[PDB]
Amino acid sequence: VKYPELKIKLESYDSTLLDLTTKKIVEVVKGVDVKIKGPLPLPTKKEVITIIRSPHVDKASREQFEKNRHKRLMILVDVNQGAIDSLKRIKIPVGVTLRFS
Amino acid sequence: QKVNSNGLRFGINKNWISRWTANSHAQTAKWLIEDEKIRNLFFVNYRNAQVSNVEIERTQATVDVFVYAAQPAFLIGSENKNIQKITKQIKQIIGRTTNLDLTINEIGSPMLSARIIARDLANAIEARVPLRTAMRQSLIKVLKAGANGIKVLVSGRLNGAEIARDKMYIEGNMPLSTLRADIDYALEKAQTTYGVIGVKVWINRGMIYTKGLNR
Amino acid sequence: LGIDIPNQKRIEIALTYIFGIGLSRSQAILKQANINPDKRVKDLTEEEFVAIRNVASAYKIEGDLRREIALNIKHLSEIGAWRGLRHRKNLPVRGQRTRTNARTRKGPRKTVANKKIE
Amino acid sequence: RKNRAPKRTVLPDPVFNNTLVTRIINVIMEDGKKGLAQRILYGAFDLIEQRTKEKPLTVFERAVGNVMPRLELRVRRIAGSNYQVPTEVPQDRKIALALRWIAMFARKRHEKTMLEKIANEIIDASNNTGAAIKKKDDTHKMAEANKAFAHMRW
Amino acid sequence: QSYYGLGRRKSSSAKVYLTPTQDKGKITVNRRDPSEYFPNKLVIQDMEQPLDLTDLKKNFDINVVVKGGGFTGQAGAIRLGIVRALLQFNPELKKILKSKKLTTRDKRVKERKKFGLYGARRAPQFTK
Amino acid sequence: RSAKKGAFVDAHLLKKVIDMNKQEKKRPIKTWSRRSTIFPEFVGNTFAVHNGKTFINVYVTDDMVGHKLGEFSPTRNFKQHTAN
Amino acid sequence: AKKSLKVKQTRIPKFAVRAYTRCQRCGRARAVLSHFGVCRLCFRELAYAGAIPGVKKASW
RNA sequence: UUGUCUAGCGAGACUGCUAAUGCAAAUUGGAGGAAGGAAGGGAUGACGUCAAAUCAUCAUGCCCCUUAUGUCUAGGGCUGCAAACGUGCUACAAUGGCCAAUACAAACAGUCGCCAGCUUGUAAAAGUGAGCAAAUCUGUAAAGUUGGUCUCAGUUCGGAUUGAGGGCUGCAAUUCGUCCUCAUGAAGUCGGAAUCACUAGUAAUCGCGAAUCAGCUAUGUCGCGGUGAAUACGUUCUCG
RNA sequence: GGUACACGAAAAACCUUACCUAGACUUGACAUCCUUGGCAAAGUUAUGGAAACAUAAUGCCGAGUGACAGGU
Ligand SMILES: [Zn+2]
Repeated sequence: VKYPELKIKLESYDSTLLDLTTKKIVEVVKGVDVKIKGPLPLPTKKEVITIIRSPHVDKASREQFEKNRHKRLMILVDVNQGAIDSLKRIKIPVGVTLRFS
Repeated sequence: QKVNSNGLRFGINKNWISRWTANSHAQTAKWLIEDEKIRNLFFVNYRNAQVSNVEIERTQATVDVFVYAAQPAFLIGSENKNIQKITKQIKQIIGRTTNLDLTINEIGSPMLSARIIARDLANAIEARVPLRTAMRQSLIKVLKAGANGIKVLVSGRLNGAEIARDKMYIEGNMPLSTLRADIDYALEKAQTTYGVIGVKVWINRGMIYTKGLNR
Repeated sequence: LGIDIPNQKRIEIALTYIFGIGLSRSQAILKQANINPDKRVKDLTEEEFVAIRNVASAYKIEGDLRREIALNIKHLSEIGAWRGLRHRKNLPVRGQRTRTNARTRKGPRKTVANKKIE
Repeated sequence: RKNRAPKRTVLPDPVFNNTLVTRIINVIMEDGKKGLAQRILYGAFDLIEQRTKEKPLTVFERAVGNVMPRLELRVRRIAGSNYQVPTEVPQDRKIALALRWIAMFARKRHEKTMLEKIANEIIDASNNTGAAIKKKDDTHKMAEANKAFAHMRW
Repeated sequence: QSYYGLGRRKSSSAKVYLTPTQDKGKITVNRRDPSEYFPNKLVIQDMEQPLDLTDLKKNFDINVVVKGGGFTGQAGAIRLGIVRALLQFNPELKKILKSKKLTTRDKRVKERKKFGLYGARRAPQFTK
Repeated sequence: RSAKKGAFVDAHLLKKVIDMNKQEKKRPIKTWSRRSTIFPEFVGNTFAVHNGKTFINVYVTDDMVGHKLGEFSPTRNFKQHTAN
Repeated sequence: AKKSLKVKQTRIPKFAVRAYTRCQRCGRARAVLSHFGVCRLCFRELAYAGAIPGVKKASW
């Protein structure tokens, strides 16, 4: 082993893409590695930005966009160093940004 | 006054055009203002390539610009003389430490993309072609390709003053009100000799039932 | 120097009626001179008044605050100073808007006719 | 125009067992705070047991019965110098207006503290004095004076 | 014999536990009394009005934990949890609980503050 | 108030005023920094402070201590309201 | 006088408080978003274009 | 005194069934049910009108300037002042003033920042110094309850104005910032013709968060939750 | 006018800033093309100045040339 508690945390601005990535990781880790509790939903940090529509005053009609940022979490009980060797080839997409322990 | 038909379905029926992230608001602004420059360079400098759109993909000092153009060879050039040139402007506008690895791929049935058709409208109008017959030829050639209804309208100086003489064209089912519609939208500025001509094209490209989410 | 301290009320705020004693230093003197709250002005032993007078004399003389305010005003006015210049015209000095507001010091109102709109 | 509007329901208070008491506590409420008006009204209740020892429910219903107005006034004009028209109003709005009069007249008096002024208001309403019965009597006296208009109206 | 439930009125959750005990029920909410937690109003009376149309605190313990909202939302959540708990204890209570409209999650919640409107409904003012 | 070396000057105006004060104390010297406060040494000279158009002279006196240099120079005129 | 404002905004300022925020593409010195370095109307046009990675329509 | 909870999927509600009346859409009633007859809300706004607004986002033809209407720099002015209007805030007091104990959110944000706890400081704050890239750590909810004082009056309401002493950012606070403490306490005891908002978790009202930004009497704006109403009989008039 | 008046502006002590006064500058603060190259670019410290700045020195950048650049 020599590396217990691989606490990988994945965060993205999309849900179905992050769900696909976590499904792929849970299926690939379902091989050599064991004792991996399932995906951990997180409160999906959210913000709203509001912008006036017209180039001129027209204040009474303004719209607003929203940059959603979904969040999940994984914990790995032990490395099983061959498992990280298999892990080296995952090539996750750019939309999901990783953060391990 | 109505909303841009692209934005309403964008992010829930259409995948984003530039997927990337960086350190929180430190230089994400820099990356956006940089890759929009690449996008503008593609849509501006090379009219002859009819680039439909560009995909920007950055992750921590790497970039890959997928392109979809009707005619790839003009971007490629003769014996690859133009690809190296265009990639060196991309480099000098992006820096030097970042790999580029551009790719160019022809787009199947390009004539169903509003971008290239609007560009053709701009080229025709700027060339003093009578606007009505150009509209009709472009409309027929687009519709014959097997698509659904079209909406092309043009404002600006229609060969003279009193611009409130604007022509609009609608030729079938194109439901803005339906979110699950798979509609395309574009816009070009046909810089005529008398001012600015804005051409707008709406393309209905079939039903998008059972999509679930973005592609 | 006992200036109109009425009865049927507590001494803590009775001390305030002289010119220059807010409630803050009123409670300060209240605690300094062992005076106990919830005791009306009436039924007050003579012993506390002398201590109150002494501690007040230790502080700034209540009638002399007007003296000092006038002294500061004339001291800043005698030198040509924009703050004094503004203070003379009975208009606020602390930078408040003068376009329409700041009428608590200029007087109630003096209306004047505007343009002949037509 | 519009159609008929359904009414939201009001639940009786299961301690004194009267929904009219609930409408009391609702109307006398300000700022949207049931607690403060609740304490005020219950202190008024305790005062009802305190002086003039009698069932608070009985004096309550007596006040309601005395303050209630028999007829209402409705405006139907033709030209300048408009003319009133007295029409019939159902009991729900009658008791609503009685409660409104009690509430408004209570906060119009001497005896600054709310407890005693509202208690005196309910006492006077039970005893038929000029506090609120005067207003009801006046509004009744304008009625049936021009009842010719009431008979032929729409 | 524990009996369960759940209430979610106005952003306020409420988990309940009910057991038929020796006493009248020994009301205990959040391990403390309702009298000092909830000010003595009709709000404390609201929880036993489900019981009034039933065996009114004959033998039914109260073990409730509360989170979220203010106190009125807490009261609604715990009331709905109680009515669900009686329904779980006895199906025969649907006809009398639903007739009085005690269940069904009134779902009256503060709306979203719409732009251009001060409190999502008030316009600033009108001027000509 | 600065609360730490409260008497504040642009720190470039010190050298010339100190020089002149030890150089027979010439009165007319052109200054633009309405930013500065006066040290106790300042008393004695005149300065052609700039308001925004031209230079107006101010004579410093020991009568006042601590007040800002530029406050002596009004910048905005009076009402001068016409009838209508 | 706009292009000179462009070049002045870029230069290193003599003072920490001298400089201010501004959109890169255009010189509108108002309503610029520090989280995107892009003007509010510029942000709207690029978001309808969709260059920003995460943009939706608010339903919230 | 645990399955709350969060976020993914699925179910659920589709006039589904029954009653009536109608050709049929459909209408109403009932049962079931969390919700029943467009469930609450948002996003979404046709052809066009007002030569509506924006050449000062941007692009933009034409015209004009060019050792200047262009470039940099210091100061000022965008904050004035006889006056009037508009939108807000505090109120004009015992439903309240003040003091002590006192518990109850949600959402959002934060490693040049949030700032825990501690020390000094009547205080603005200053210092020490963790934890926190964050459901962990931090950003004390206020209303509310209990107790007490106040006892109806230009006041123990009200806070302007003004004077002084402190604090913070910032090179720097006089035009031209802001906070704290001390000092005084304008006027106002509900307001003329006339008007505005609102059909429920709404009004009112209590607070809380964010943005631009080092600083900002933003009382503004954009958002979150706490407490928490009346009435719609009816369309004769009024507005469109 | 409704559809303007806590509006542009989601923040003017300097900048912002577009105005005024004053100081200074002119293929220019900034861009390309023509010709010619390869080491300084910024920032730092004296110096007069209020500061642009002229200085003297440390550590992609230059020099001559018109279309012109530029105009809130
Ligand atoms: Zn911009």
